[PDB]
Amino acid sequence: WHINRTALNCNDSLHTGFLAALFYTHKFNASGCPERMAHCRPIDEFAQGWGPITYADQRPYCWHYAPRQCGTIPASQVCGPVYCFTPSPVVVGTTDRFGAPTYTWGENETDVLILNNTRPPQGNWFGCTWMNSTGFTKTCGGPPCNIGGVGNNTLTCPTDCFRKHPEATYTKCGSGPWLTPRCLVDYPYRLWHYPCTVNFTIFKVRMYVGGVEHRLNAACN
Amino acid sequence: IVLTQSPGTLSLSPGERATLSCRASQSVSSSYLAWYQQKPGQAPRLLVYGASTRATGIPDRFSGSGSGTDFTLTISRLEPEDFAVYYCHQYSSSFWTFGQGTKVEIKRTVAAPSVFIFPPSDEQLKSGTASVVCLLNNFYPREAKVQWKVDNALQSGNSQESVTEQDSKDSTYSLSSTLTLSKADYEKHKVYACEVTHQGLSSPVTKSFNRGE
Amino acid sequence: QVQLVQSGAEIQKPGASVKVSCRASGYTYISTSFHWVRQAPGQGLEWMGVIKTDDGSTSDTQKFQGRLRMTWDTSTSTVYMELSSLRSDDTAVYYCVSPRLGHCRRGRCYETLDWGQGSLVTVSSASTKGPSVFPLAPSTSGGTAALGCLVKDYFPEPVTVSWNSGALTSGVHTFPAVLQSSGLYSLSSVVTVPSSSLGTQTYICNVNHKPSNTKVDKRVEPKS
Ligand SMILES: *[C@@H]1O[C@H](CO)[C@@H](O[C@@H]2O[C@H](CO)[C@@H](O[C@@H]3O[C@H](CO[C@H]4O[C@H](CO)[C@@H](O)[C@H](O)[C@@H]4O)[C@@H](O)[C@H](O[C@H]4O[C@H](CO)[C@@H](O)[C@H](O)[C@@H]4O)[C@@H]3O)[C@H](O)[C@H]2NC(C)=O)[C@H](O)[C@H]1NC(C)=O
Ligand SMILES: *[C@@H]1O[C@H](CO)[C@@H](O[C@@H]2O[C@H](CO)[C@@H](O)[C@H](O)[C@H]2NC(C)=O)[C@H](O)[C@H]1NC(C)=O
Ligand SMILES: *[C@@H]1O[C@H](CO)[C@@H](O[C@@H]2O[C@H](CO)[C@@H](O)[C@H](O)[C@H]2NC(C)=O)[C@H](O)[C@H]1NC(C)=O
Ligand SMILES: *[C@@H]1O[C@H](CO)[C@@H](O[C@@H]2O[C@H](CO)[C@@H](O)[C@H](O)[C@H]2NC(C)=O)[C@H](O)[C@H]1NC(C)=O
Ligand SMILES: *[C@@H]1O[C@H](CO)[C@@H](O)[C@H](O)[C@H]1NC(C)=O
Ligand SMILES: *[C@@H]1O[C@H](CO)[C@@H](O)[C@H](O)[C@H]1NC(C)=O
Repeated sequence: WHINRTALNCNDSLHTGFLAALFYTHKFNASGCPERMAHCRPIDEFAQGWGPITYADQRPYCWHYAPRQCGTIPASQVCGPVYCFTPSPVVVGTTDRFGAPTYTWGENETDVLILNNTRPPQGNWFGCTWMNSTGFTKTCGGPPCNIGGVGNNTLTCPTDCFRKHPEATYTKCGSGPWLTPRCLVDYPYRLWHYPCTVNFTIFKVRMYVGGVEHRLNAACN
Repeated sequence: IVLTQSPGTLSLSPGERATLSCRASQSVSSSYLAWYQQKPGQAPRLLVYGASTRATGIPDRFSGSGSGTDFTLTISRLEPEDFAVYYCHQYSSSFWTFGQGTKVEIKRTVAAPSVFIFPPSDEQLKSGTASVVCLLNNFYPREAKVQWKVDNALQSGNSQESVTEQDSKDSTYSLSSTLTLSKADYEKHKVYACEVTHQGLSSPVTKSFNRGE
Repeated sequence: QVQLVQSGAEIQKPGASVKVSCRASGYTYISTSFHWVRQAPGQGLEWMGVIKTDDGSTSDTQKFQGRLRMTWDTSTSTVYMELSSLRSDDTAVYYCVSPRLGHCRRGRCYETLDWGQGSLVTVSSASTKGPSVFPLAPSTSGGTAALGCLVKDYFPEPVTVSWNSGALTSGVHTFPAVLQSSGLYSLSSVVTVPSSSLGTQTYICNVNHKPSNTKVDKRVEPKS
């Protein structure tokens, strides 16, 4: 069945316990979250941009993480389901290198996750998020936007940054599940991939992309 | 679920391959069979879990296999640090049970003990107690029999003994035996003798002294 | 990085109670099960019981019914094992053990086990007492002699023995202590030396018993 298309190459070699949340979830230790979250800056600390927008390092829990465009990733490096965001959340499963779905839990060395993304409406999704084998959240998408501006607090925008550039909307710059610097798409594995969002509030929202209406739940802070 | 390990003692040389067995009374899923290493005075160290999955940090020369009622732990090339006690452990049923241990010791040539006897000190005699000590120094293999004789009467229930761990330089053992008497009983007799039986001695060796000489 | 941190060594009289603790640390997701297994001196490993932190549900073996009590303190992520009406054969190292998923393969995940470092509980009626140290006087000419020290009637373990303030280590054998029917321990330490050194080389055994603050530097000489 289609659960067999989940790459399940998981190895808790760092002794964190992270595989528990794939089952008996609700045990997260949020003590280190304030230190991790202090590395994320509110949008107001970035420089205003202007001029024509063109297309362009870690901590994927910050909204302003600037990802690389999605490609094809070996299934041996993935643990659990891959979610991509249209912005509505969709699951991408294992295939062979030619795109035929495969049903061996990603254990075959030819198995891959073809995440190659082109922004909707002409494409498939804005970005993707998954967990790698040792429990680190990985994300890809966009590519994010260079909005101009001067100084060392210049913003590569991977979400809706309207306040810093009028044209840097999510349709233009979205690169993953961050709808705005304060909101990310809610989905069954959000708490596993983004555990420090545990206390975010859940809002019913609507987004329009090329005139297609998306009704989704957003988790906001 | 009883876990029976075999053999009790494996006498090998460094570089040799070790194979340790675990046999269960009923069947356990591979899923829940673990092997541990334990060194004297330290806590058990997990080597393999789920029967065949090496724990992270454990060297490649350790591997587990088997299913059902029969499980095996293999060390492909023994290293000096690998001579220890090994335990299997089933955790499939919440009521955990463990094997009784396999000791992996170093193999070397037979070596006969040097035997020494020590009379009680005059300092101790004043206190009203006499301890007579028999020492067996640097022998192999570990099996040795120490018998006390007092005026040729074989003693029992009045001695205690302890044995060192295998020596890290020569792989021998040493053993100490104390015969404990009140001062009054000690002075009722003349000849105190320690008689030692060991595979490296063609016949038992006796060390003795006469009290007061 | 998971570390199960247990409380330190404890000495209790028979009939009393002991409470051993085990603090979870370094978890990103805290395990839900903690087991207690014990190992008596020179024996194998024996499972005692399990607590589920979600339920507070506890399952034990009937060998410890009435005496074993397991609890969980959710605010400090600390599990406690309380063993009442202690008997001398409850002397053992007590281990907390917590399963945790180690890996997944082909749709199924497999538990490994995190072990605490152990807590020694010693059950005895004895009172602290420093040892008496007695010489084991050398009894050849071009042979080897043995000489040593009898460290007798102390409580609790351990004592440390060195020779000539640590300058003499080769050929020294300090044997495991034995517990005597009095409740007190006794140990010997011996060294082999060239016979031709007797009466020329000074031999001193340095015995230290920190729980009673007893230090003894015993000179060991050939008997007259
Ligand atoms: C979960 O993830 C952990 C962490 O990666 C895995 O543990 C590793 O397993 C691999 C494969 O067994 C180990 O790799 C082996 O290492 C040996 C030496 O490693 C030490 O020494 C080198 C320097 O020589 C250091 O760089 C290194 O840090 C180590 O300290 C090599 O001798 C091995 O080569 C042999 O085996 C390979 C594989 O078959 C062959 O290609 C070779 O021909 C040769 O025979 C090998 O590379 C690695 O050391 C392990 N690390 C740890 C920390 O345990 C777990 O296996 C994995 N578990 C699961 C369930 O997936
Ligand atoms: C999807 O993206 C991958 C990159 O991850 C593309 O594969 C690369 O294509 C380039 C250019 O032709 C090659 O030089 C690389 O060697 C390729 N790498 C890999 C991983 O195959 C791929 O063409 C894109 N499309 C599909 C359907 O996979
Ligand atoms: C899972 O992701 C982590 C974080 O990216 C990887 O750990 C890094 O690996 C790189 C190698 O490209 C090292 O240079 C870094 O020092 C590592 N960083 C950390 C934080 O450990 C890890 O390799 C990935 N695991 C797997 C199996 O793909
Ligand atoms: C919850 O997480 C915190 C932060 O990661 C853990 O605290 C660290 O624990 C390690 C290992 O004991 C120490 O070396 C660090 O110094 C600790 N840092 C802090 C912030 O105290 C804590 O142990 C975790 N709690 C549980 C129950 O596992
Ligand atoms: C969420 O709220 C709870 C309330 O007790 C708090 O303890 C926890 O640390 C919070 N988590 C985060 C990551 O803010
Ligand atoms: C692994 O993938 C290759 C390429 O599709 C395939 O031909 C082979 O049968 C697969 N093997 C397994 C064990 O699935």
